[PDB]
Amino acid sequence: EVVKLLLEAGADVNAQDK
Amino acid sequence: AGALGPAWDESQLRSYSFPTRPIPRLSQSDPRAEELIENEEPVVLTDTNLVYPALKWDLEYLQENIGNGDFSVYSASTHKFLYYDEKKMANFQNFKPRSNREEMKFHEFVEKLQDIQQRGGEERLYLQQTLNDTVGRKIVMDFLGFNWNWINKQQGKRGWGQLTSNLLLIGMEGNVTPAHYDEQQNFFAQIKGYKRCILFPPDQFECLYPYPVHHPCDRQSQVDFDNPDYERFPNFQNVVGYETVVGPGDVLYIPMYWWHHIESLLNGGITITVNFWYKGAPTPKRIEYPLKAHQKVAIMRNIEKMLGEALGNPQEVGPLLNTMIKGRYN
Ligand SMILES: C[C@@H](CC(=O)O)C(=O)C(=O)O
Ligand SMILES: [Zn+2]
Repeated sequence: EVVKLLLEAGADVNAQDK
Repeated sequence: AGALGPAWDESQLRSYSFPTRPIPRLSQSDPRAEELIENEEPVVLTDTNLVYPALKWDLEYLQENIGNGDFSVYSASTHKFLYYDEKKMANFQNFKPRSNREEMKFHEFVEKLQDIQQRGGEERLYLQQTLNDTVGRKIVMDFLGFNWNWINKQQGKRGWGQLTSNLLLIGMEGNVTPAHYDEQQNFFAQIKGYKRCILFPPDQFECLYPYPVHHPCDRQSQVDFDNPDYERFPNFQNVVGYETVVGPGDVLYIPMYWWHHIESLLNGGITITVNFWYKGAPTPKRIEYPLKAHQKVAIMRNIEKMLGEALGNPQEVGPLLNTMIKGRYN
């Protein structure tokens, strides 16, 4: 559980959220 | 073609302190191109026809047809349009952004563009707006005419997630987006003008010194490429880039986590680009060691996120990390 928790990728990009 | 001369020349490129080697330019039918994408390495594809209907786009066509929605237009007194997350500015109130976002109609963008050209002003503009439902009829038809057959099969072959966004980018000659990495896969489709793209693989994290995760400039490099502070960022002296210049019709695969520095060529006129952002494939069932660089980047990000949460304040992340390592791991 912990190893996959740390490996989990986000999805942030250079586009401002509202 | 047609012996129209050199599309561009090296005089139009900015000067930097590091060496580079070229990104391959290949046909999408070339098996080496498929090899590079499958292995998440950058490649310029010359003949995808990905945005073929958009190659007729200029400011006139767009103003006439792109509708009357709001477009985010960034303004700066410098050529560097450093991205920052407005939502994280609370964590770093000593951070004064050098570019400002202004919503406006497309014709207002062209007009403001026009004024600056007339007055010889130094101000700079960079329109960066996600495409959405509000676009006019003819832009919808162009969008439908993109090569979805080709890019959909790429998305399926690579196990990627959904297309999240198409970012429309219209910039002035000389504009620069400083080095950063994105957490999504990107097909970077050049439409008008020429952009110089300098990429760095994920394993050069140590040389590019991103801001803290909770800083507004998360994922962007702290190094001023125009005047690198080698005492703060010594390993920037070891950085080596992959470089290319994309023009109308080219598509650059920018793999997820890869750093990229993008600049519109000096004296090249305006540039137009549309990118294709896809969520990456999920973390695999079985983990293979040693881990890849990008897996370590993901780990480092999550460590910073979790500590900011557990400590109840992002300002305490740094001090705790230093306490961990000083005289223990260094
Ligand atoms: C904002 C942009 C580059 C540019 O200024 O064209 C980028 O990083 C991207 O499309 O992911
Ligand atoms: Zn980017």
